[PDB]
Amino acid sequence: ASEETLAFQRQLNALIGYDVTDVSNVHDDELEFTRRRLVTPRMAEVAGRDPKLYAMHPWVTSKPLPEYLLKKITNNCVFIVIHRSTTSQTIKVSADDTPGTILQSFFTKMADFVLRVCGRDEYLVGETPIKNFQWVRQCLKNGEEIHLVLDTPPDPALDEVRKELWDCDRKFRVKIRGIDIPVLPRTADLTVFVEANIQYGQQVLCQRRTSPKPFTEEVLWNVWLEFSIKIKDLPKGALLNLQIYCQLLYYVNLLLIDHRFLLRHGEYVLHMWQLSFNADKLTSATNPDKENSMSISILLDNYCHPIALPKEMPNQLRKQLEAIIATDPLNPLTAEDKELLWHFRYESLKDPKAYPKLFSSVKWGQQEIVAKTYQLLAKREVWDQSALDVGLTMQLLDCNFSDENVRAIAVQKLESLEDDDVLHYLLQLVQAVKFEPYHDSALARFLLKRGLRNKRIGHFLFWFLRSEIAQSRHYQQRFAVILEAYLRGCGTAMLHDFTQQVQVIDMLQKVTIDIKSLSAEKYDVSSQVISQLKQKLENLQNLNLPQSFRVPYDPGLKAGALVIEKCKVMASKKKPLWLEFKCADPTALSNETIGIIFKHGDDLRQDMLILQILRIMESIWETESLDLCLLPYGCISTGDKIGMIEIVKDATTIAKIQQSTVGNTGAFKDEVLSHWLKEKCPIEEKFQAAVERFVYSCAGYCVATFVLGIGDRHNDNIMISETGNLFHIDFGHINKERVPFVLTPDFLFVMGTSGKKTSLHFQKFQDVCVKAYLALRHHTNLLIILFSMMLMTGMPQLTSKEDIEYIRDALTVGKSEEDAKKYFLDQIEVCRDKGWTVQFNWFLHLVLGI
Ligand SMILES: O=c1cc(N2CCOCC2)oc2c(-c3ccccc3)cccc12
Repeated sequence: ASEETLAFQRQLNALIGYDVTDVSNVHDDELEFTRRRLVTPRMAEVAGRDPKLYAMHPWVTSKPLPEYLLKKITNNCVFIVIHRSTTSQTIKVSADDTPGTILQSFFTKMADFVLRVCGRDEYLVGETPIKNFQWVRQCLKNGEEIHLVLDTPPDPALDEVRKELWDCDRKFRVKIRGIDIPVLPRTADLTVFVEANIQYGQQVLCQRRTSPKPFTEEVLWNVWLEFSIKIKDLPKGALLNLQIYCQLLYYVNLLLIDHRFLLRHGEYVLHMWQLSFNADKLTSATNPDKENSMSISILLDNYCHPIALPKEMPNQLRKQLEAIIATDPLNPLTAEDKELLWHFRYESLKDPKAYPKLFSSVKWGQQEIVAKTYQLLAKREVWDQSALDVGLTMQLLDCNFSDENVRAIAVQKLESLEDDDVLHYLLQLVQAVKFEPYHDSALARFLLKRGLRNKRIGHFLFWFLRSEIAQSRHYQQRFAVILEAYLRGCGTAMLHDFTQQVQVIDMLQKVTIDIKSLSAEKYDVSSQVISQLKQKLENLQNLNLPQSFRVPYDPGLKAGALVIEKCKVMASKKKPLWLEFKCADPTALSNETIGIIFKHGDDLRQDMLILQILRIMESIWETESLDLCLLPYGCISTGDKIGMIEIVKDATTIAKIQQSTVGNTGAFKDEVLSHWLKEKCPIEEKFQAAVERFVYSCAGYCVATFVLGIGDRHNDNIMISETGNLFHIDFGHINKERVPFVLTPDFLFVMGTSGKKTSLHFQKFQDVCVKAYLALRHHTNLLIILFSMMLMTGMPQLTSKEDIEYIRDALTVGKSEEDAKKYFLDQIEVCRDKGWTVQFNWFLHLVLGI
């Protein structure tokens, strides 16, 4: 109430990018209600987290040491280098030593502090073997030395937190007064009607319409729509989905039972959303644009105040039930399916992998059945004792499930995840909040909790939520609330860092878009815009631009001043900015700059989402002991059609390589690529390792790009580094010739296949591909749900079942390893037939605008 907290709220909203306090666009107090109930889990988390380990955010894994890593360590002994002001000595110890033992034994080698990584804010502290430290492992895989500088621990005082019924059997019914819209489309003579639906888990319980009338600024009806489902049957989380067809054009939703288990009555003037299926169609939020959006007026039974108060087998038949429990996640169920599935509730409760199927066979539209379902969840021994399955858990948090308890059990198994895992899945869990029927939920609380309990998670949770608040008006309110609750308990240091980051970004957002303004339809990096570019950075770098700030996609990296010289404007289409900074950390064991790219034009949430499935993929290969050398570079969506991207050093586009050894034409030489790498690394040893890198990097992207359904793209959207690593890029948007994945002649060439014959490295390729293509099939269900969620919360279009199903054909579900093994190796053949065919077509399409 004072001026203190008042100003505090002011800045909080500036970091969120939305005024959470705002109450102009709401028909109830669910938001504020949610802000208050979060205050508890927040404070409860702040108090329970050790200030020390928290301030140092140790990054560890309790997973085994992979086969490819176990291969490098020589008899439980690793070499590390410790630094201290010019002084540098190497000490080899067992991979099982504790960071304390590394110090205790240190003091007794040469005649209070902590071991940090040189150039990064990464501390190796805690009761864990040095082998369980991600950094340590990263160095091993890349075959790099482990240089650590001994300095003083960060004062855990910098993370200080500031001062703090079922008897109304009457049928349900709702009256539609009329829809209103200030202006209508040019093409007149239209017909429209209101379709009122009783939704739940995306399935329709009941449906009613109105008499189709001509389309005009005002279209009254004053018609009562009486449904069938009794008020006693309305389940918590049911939505009254009101829609309008002309084709569906506008839609709006409203929870029938509020956050207090009360019914909904009274008059309502809901401002609808327009349609350009997907997460947005499910939002309870109303459209803020009240001066241009279509509105609708309704009325709910002005009754009293109802309150939904809180609560042997024929062997052969079995074989039938099982055939369902073993059915892929995409194949729907039939009448008999659910009926047969339901009847044997307790028998289907013995196998976890059946829950998704079982719970979707429930008639939530019947109060009786719901009550029984909960009786089932009473004895969850079989579930609570089951081993966590992220795949399965996810399946319960999608659009198909709107029941609190059901979803709550999924969230309940997530609690079992260690910080390392929470980070692999963070993006998808954050996107899953969109399927929650209320703003306050088990999942919303779980993200808050885990964010406040670890700085890394908290860091990415900030950015992920922030991207949705800045771009999504459908969910920003709910997300603005979840963020606030996080910024109110992350500490004063993090609160400060986020400020520096937001500041730097906002200042670079202006340039990025102000520079693109000059020439857009014709890529011509003017000689004047070059001087005008460096010049703008000059104004910013004056004293308003934060000297130092953490790189959003790589929190451990601290960026300093801008190396204005190396900064430029890429001669691309959307004219992105190529910036470079110095590493703010003076203990950095190098001088290399930090490259960051700012682009406008492409939706960077897609790239974000895509790069994340990749991380998961690499992780999956880790379990099956495999390394494909993917390079999922950092990418963060910051706002509408804009964000940053990590810059991979010593890397070039595969097209530019052909456009230099040949020219700006479509004639592609097969030996060009190899000639490039050879002259890049004269040292035979490097070239010998660079060629093998390609073999793996190339294979790795071929499988991932295929399963994801994005293997067919131009040559310019693909890169290779001077170390031989090939990696795809720019995932903005993605009768004729087609190809499964890019495996051009110049690639095969570098593998030995100078023509259409087998080779040494080439055989290694096919061996690794198939090998990785199988490692992913073991996680078919996990990929299905991910690919499925990604399309519902990452694609502007109204993706359908046909869209998701592709993932099922790519993974060849229902087949044996043999059939699948050959299937993949044949796709590799489809590429051997096209050769340069496809690439040449992409050249005619993009370059020649044909
Ligand atoms: O999204 C993108 C990611 C990248 N990357 C990935 C990380 O390392 C640096 C290159 O590069 C892009 C380029 C580009 C810049 C310089 C040279 C060639 C191409 C043009 C347009 C979009 C992207």
